[PDB]
Amino acid sequence: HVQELFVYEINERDRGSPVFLPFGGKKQPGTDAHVNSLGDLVPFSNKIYDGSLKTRLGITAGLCTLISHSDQKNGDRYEALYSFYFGDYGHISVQGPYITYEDSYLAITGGSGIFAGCYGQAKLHQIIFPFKLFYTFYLQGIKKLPEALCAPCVPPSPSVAPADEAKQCLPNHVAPNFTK
Amino acid sequence: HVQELFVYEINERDRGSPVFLPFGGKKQPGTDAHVNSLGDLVPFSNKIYDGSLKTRLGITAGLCTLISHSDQKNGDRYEALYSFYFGDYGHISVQGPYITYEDSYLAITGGSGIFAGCYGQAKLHQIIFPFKLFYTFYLQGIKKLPEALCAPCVPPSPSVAPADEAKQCLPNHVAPNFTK
Amino acid sequence: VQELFVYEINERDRGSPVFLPFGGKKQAHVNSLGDLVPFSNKIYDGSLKTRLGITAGLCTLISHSDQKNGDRYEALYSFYFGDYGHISVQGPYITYEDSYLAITGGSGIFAGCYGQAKLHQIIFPFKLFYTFYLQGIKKLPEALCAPCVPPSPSVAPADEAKQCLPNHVAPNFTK
Repeated sequence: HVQELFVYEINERDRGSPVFLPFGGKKQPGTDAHVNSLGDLVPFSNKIYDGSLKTRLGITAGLCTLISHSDQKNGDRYEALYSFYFGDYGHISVQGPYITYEDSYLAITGGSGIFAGCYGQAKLHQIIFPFKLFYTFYLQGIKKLPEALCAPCVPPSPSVAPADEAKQCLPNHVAPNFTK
Repeated sequence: HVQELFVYEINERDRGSPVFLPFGGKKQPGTDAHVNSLGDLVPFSNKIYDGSLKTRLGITAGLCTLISHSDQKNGDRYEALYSFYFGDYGHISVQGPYITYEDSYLAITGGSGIFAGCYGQAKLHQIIFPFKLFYTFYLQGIKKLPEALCAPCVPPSPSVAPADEAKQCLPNHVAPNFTK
Repeated sequence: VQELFVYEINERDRGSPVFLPFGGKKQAHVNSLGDLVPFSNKIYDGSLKTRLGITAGLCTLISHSDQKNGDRYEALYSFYFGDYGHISVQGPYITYEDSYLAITGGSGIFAGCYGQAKLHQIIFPFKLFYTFYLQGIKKLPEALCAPCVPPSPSVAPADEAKQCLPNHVAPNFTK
């Protein structure tokens, strides 16, 4: 069956991320300003927390390929490949659409550890692009998730933040060997 | 068990695709023309149509990494990561080889929507290098495909083309909220 | 689960890796988020008697550790086994320690595969050893399941495998 796993992803401005590479080369008439376009590439890596926001789990890491810019929607479509690292729990890998202005569903391409053999889809919700994102992994194919990953979930909103003890990576507020 | 899904991918020359990034840095001794080589990168996005060429479904989007060029075979091996978007039906993601001079089989790494939990392999058949391709997805793990995606298939040949009404994206010739 | 052992060797003859210093950091280059590394190496079976094919893909550098003297990458690549098919993987490559990659699928005899693969560094940066814990596929051919050479720094392909001679190559091994 499906097990839902909720994850908060936060850019805390402390990992030199993201790196925007303007390889699409598109320029705005009259100003010659860069215009986001197919081919711009964006390596990134943020921090992740559990749904209760009380536990630092690890990081995301991967690469987004910019596909198109929408002036009307004021944002961009990307094609993304990245992983979520949960310390000793293992990792989940995803592939698919990352849209700056709306929610999307990514493929869960697999994982390791407690996630070995996982499959299904994951909902990406932009809370406040690009600093705060919320995921619902609809995980299939694995054993029952540990209770630590299934605490009551904080409902997402732009003001949400990790607990101080999770931001500080203190005991009781980190995944085992959480990914740094 | 296995359901076959046929898809036509066409570069209609209207999306600024592909973007060839010559990062392998190689040139032809004695002419200085670019020589395709490991590390050239190619972001891309084309249109996709159903097997009957009567319906615009959405787009492909992703990134190819050039691996090697063969003078003998007159072509290149790429390692490809991309997705197929079918509007409200969802998406399929793939990973694996794109060889410019012969058919190959990609891994189906998963999907969303009606394709959530899918797996298997997809045959890539080049019809006309580089602008027309035909895929056979050998899909496992999902519900019976909607008959709209299973219309009788137009046989692949160099001259095939989307129906005018599909090319023009008229209502009745597009997937539900087809991906633009 | 079916175990499949694979040796990956950079024999320095494929112009690989190609290091693209797009992270932009300097000390002299400093490895940093956003450096990109296209690569392709040769692969051999666990017995080191057979050339199977190649790996091919792209790594994104995520972070450099001064303390551990190494880097974390996020990797996307495939393993090509000639006519047997391919396996695709996604996940971490850490230059200074073992990791587990997702097996994202495959083709041929590996069509529909899933599970995880352990990446073990033999000697940095030229030799790696993989254990694929393959699920979802039929019994692997005996040729891919020969007694494995235990990993150690001094291992290397049989000379006849390095030379791609008859009896030491996969069917239409990937070049």
